[PDB]
Amino acid sequence: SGFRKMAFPSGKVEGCMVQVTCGTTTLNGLWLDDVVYCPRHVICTSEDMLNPNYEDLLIRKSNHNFLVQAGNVQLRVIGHSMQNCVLKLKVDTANPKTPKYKFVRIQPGQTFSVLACYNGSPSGVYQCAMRPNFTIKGSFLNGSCGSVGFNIDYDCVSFCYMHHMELPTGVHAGTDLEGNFYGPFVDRQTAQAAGTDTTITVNVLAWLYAAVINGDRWFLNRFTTTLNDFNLVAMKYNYEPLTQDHVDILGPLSAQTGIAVLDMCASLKELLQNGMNGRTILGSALLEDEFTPFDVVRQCSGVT
Amino acid sequence: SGFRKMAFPSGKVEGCMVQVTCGTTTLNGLWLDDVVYCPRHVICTSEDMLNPNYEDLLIRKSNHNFLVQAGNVQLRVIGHSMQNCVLKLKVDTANPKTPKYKFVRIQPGQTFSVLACYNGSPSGVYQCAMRPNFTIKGSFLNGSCGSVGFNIDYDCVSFCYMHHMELPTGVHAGTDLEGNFYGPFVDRQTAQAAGTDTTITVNVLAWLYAAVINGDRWFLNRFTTTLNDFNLVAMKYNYEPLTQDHVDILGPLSAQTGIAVLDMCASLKELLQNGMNGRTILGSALLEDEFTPFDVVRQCSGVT
Ligand SMILES: *CC(=O)N1CCN(C(=O)c2ccc(C)cc2)CC1
Ligand SMILES: *CC(=O)N1CCN(C(=O)c2ccc(C)cc2)CC1
Repeated sequence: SGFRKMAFPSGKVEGCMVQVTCGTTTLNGLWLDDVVYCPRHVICTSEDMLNPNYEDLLIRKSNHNFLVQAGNVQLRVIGHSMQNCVLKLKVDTANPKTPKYKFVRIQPGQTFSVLACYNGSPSGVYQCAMRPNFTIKGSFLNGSCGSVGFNIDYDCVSFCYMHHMELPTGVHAGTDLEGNFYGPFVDRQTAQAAGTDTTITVNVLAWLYAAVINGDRWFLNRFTTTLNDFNLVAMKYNYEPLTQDHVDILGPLSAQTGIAVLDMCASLKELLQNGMNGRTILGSALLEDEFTPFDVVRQCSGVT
Repeated sequence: SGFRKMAFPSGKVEGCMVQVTCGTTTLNGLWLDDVVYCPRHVICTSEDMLNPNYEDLLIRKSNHNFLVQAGNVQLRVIGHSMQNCVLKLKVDTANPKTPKYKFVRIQPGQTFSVLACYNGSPSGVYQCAMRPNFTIKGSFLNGSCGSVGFNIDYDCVSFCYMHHMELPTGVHAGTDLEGNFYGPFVDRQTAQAAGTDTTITVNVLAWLYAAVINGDRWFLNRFTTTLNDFNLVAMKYNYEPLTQDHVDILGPLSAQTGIAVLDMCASLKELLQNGMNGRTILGSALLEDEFTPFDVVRQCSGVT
């Protein structure tokens, strides 16, 4: 019993983190096989960041200008290329600690663990969600860029995020491991405003299911609703619309608890309309939306 | 910028987790040097748990009855002893992945990371606090016992907790790594009620400082108070009394923000008296008390 914001064990990713220095900028790199992945803005002066031409900046850089350090041992860079907003540095040594891995581009609402790193060394791990506006709310200081987000399926690390940017609003933007930004963001120190940060409805429902499983039930009501009726209320409260796909994904939690998805929707509706009245659910006074249905099943079943 | 409930990177601890089986009970063990530490109730039948005499139960057990598996390789048990509520199994192989480590007994209010494990395999990591009533609010299923809590200071893992027990209220009880329970709890399936779960005042203040550092300031007021006046309000709201020791520990956060500790106390006082009025601080609608002053300095400075 008990339900916690739970990150993946980070060890597999800890074994991939390196320091990348180009001139005066030190960032984090991800070492998989004989390739080190890092944000391309490693090549920028602070001045460069205001309006960089990465292709032009990169011409002035050689293999030997990229200083790659894994623990306190230097890696020999034998190649470099730019793919979208990441650099791939080819090194002469396969990372011996390379886990089985994949690069995945996640959808808004999907959760992942971040291994926050500084100078190629892990400081902490926490759980995030890709917001519907393609920002994440992280904990990232200067030097944290190149820190990665990931999921694990038993033995296979799926890398989904690399940290590149803090917006003036102190929310975070980054790329998948092909160097494509989530959302409309660019690796330039220019005013970029985030869109509406809507609540991830399917994640709130999964977390209400988690609450019932863990004994928090005060919010279960006598009502049901329809997808259309629920969606009118969701719109009004800046909740993402719920689709039949979401209902299908919640099926297993519905089955385990015996609470029809649309009944839980009606409970969420009354909570939106009535508030919490000073009460808590799983130690929270607001509706949590950074647990996926899969996250709730995993934590409630004890997958390793 | 951004402030997250952050766990230590778990890799150093992942390398210490083993499976312990005695008869039909499988739990987790911690392998440090040539010793495996596990909850002594590994030797109990479900029947035994109602009123076990551990010394008497242990007489019926030999080295070869303790099945210790690290990954998919069996360890040879060459000795066993009971220390308080833990077993120490001597094995013929030093754990090659043994980190620098210490056993520490933490105080109420202190935070730590839990590596939740099942069958010696990591499922997740999350951040906890020893509650003032010596429970923790964890996420622990059957098979999770022997999972450990820890802090890291650069290279040295300080183990502070081993999981043993869920109370009928679905809160958690365990031991330090000498096998001494936190609080008055016993490893017996009997009614044990937790005391008052008071709010860790010094931790709420540290987190209000973290909020100011991260730009959340709406709650800063025009008022100050005294330790005595603040403490009258704390008592009324089931907050732990604040001592000069707590004020001293908050000194660095006071210095960085330029907000006198007693001014922040007056802000916390108005929040207690007035509530949040539907507003949030660092994405929370209640006052968070599972960040220590040290935790706030660490996360805000990016220690590795
Ligand atoms: C993403 C990241 O970690 N970066 C990029 C932004 N950044 C700076 O431009 C910067 C340069 C120098 C100093 C003192 C602070 C910030 C920090 C690194
Ligand atoms: C602490 C822990 O993980 N335990 C101890 C309590 N426990 C049981 O007694 C138990 C036995 C058998 C079954 C099916 C469930 C629970 C679980 C293990």
